[PDB]
Amino acid sequence: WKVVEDPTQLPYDHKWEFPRNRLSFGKTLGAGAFGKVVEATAYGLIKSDAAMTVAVKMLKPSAHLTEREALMSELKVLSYLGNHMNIVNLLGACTIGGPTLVITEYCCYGDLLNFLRRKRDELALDLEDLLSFSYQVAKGMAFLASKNCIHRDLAARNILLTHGRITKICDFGLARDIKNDSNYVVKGNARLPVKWMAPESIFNCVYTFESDVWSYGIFLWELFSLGSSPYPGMPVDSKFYKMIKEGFRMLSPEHAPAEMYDIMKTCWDADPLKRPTFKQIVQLIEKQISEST
Ligand SMILES: C[C@@H](Nc1cncc(-c2cnc3ccccn23)c1)c1ccc(N2CCCC2)nc1
Repeated sequence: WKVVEDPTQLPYDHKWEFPRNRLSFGKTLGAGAFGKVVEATAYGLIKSDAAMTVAVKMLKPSAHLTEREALMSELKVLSYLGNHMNIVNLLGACTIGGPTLVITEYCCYGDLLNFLRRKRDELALDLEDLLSFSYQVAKGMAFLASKNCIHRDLAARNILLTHGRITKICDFGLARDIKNDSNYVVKGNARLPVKWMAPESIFNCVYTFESDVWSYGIFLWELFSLGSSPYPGMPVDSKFYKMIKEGFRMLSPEHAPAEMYDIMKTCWDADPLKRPTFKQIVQLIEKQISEST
């Protein structure tokens, strides 16, 4: 991510310092080449001494100094952002006594992408459920933009679903295998989620709040498609780069309401400045949520 007008400039509040000995590691939730997320049990974290379930992000012994300092920066940013209902909230850290361990909220229903594909043909997902995730993810992204922060990888895979059908925006990062995930394309220097990126991001590497809105539009698409891959069954080749720059967008999903598709259209505008802000999107989804009463 970015902290636009530095992650190392951010300070570390030692109020998050939690001891390694009060964590009990369990089922590995996510795993990448240098890091992974583990579902651990933190004895005495919120209450005085009451056990709770957390997701501890950590690295494998194969991660070196840049990868380790990337994790300390991840931690500093989360500490800064603080709390929001619709983000995977930082619960504490272990920085002293060993390697970096970033202890965060655990979302029991895993990611939204796999949840949607499971729900695609334990409770049925209706239109009100999908509209809720639109509003919730929009609110969380509006809060990220509010704290002058930019995700750079907003997708249904990087959105988790917890109890009470609450979507929380997260980032696996080093904790996901970009090698085998075919949604990440090689670009001669690194692997990027091309299908979810804006033109300035693809052709200029300009990662601004505005580009995070095109990515949000791509999320709206897979959300309303109940899991479908953006530009499905399609290879991410040079032929792909032409029609996108031309102005070719995705067709409306079989379940997407009319107002929602208009939102994907303005998000998918060629001009990054003529795109809705995350705060304005909240008001539009609020409108459609009241219209349904
Ligand atoms: C530190 C990191 N922890 C994390 C990352 N990804 C997913 C989970 C996770 C929680 N529960 C489950 C269950 C199943 C699978 C995964 N998980 C936890 C993190 C990284 C960025 C982050 N944010 C918040 C502002 C934008 C990015 N929040 C948190």
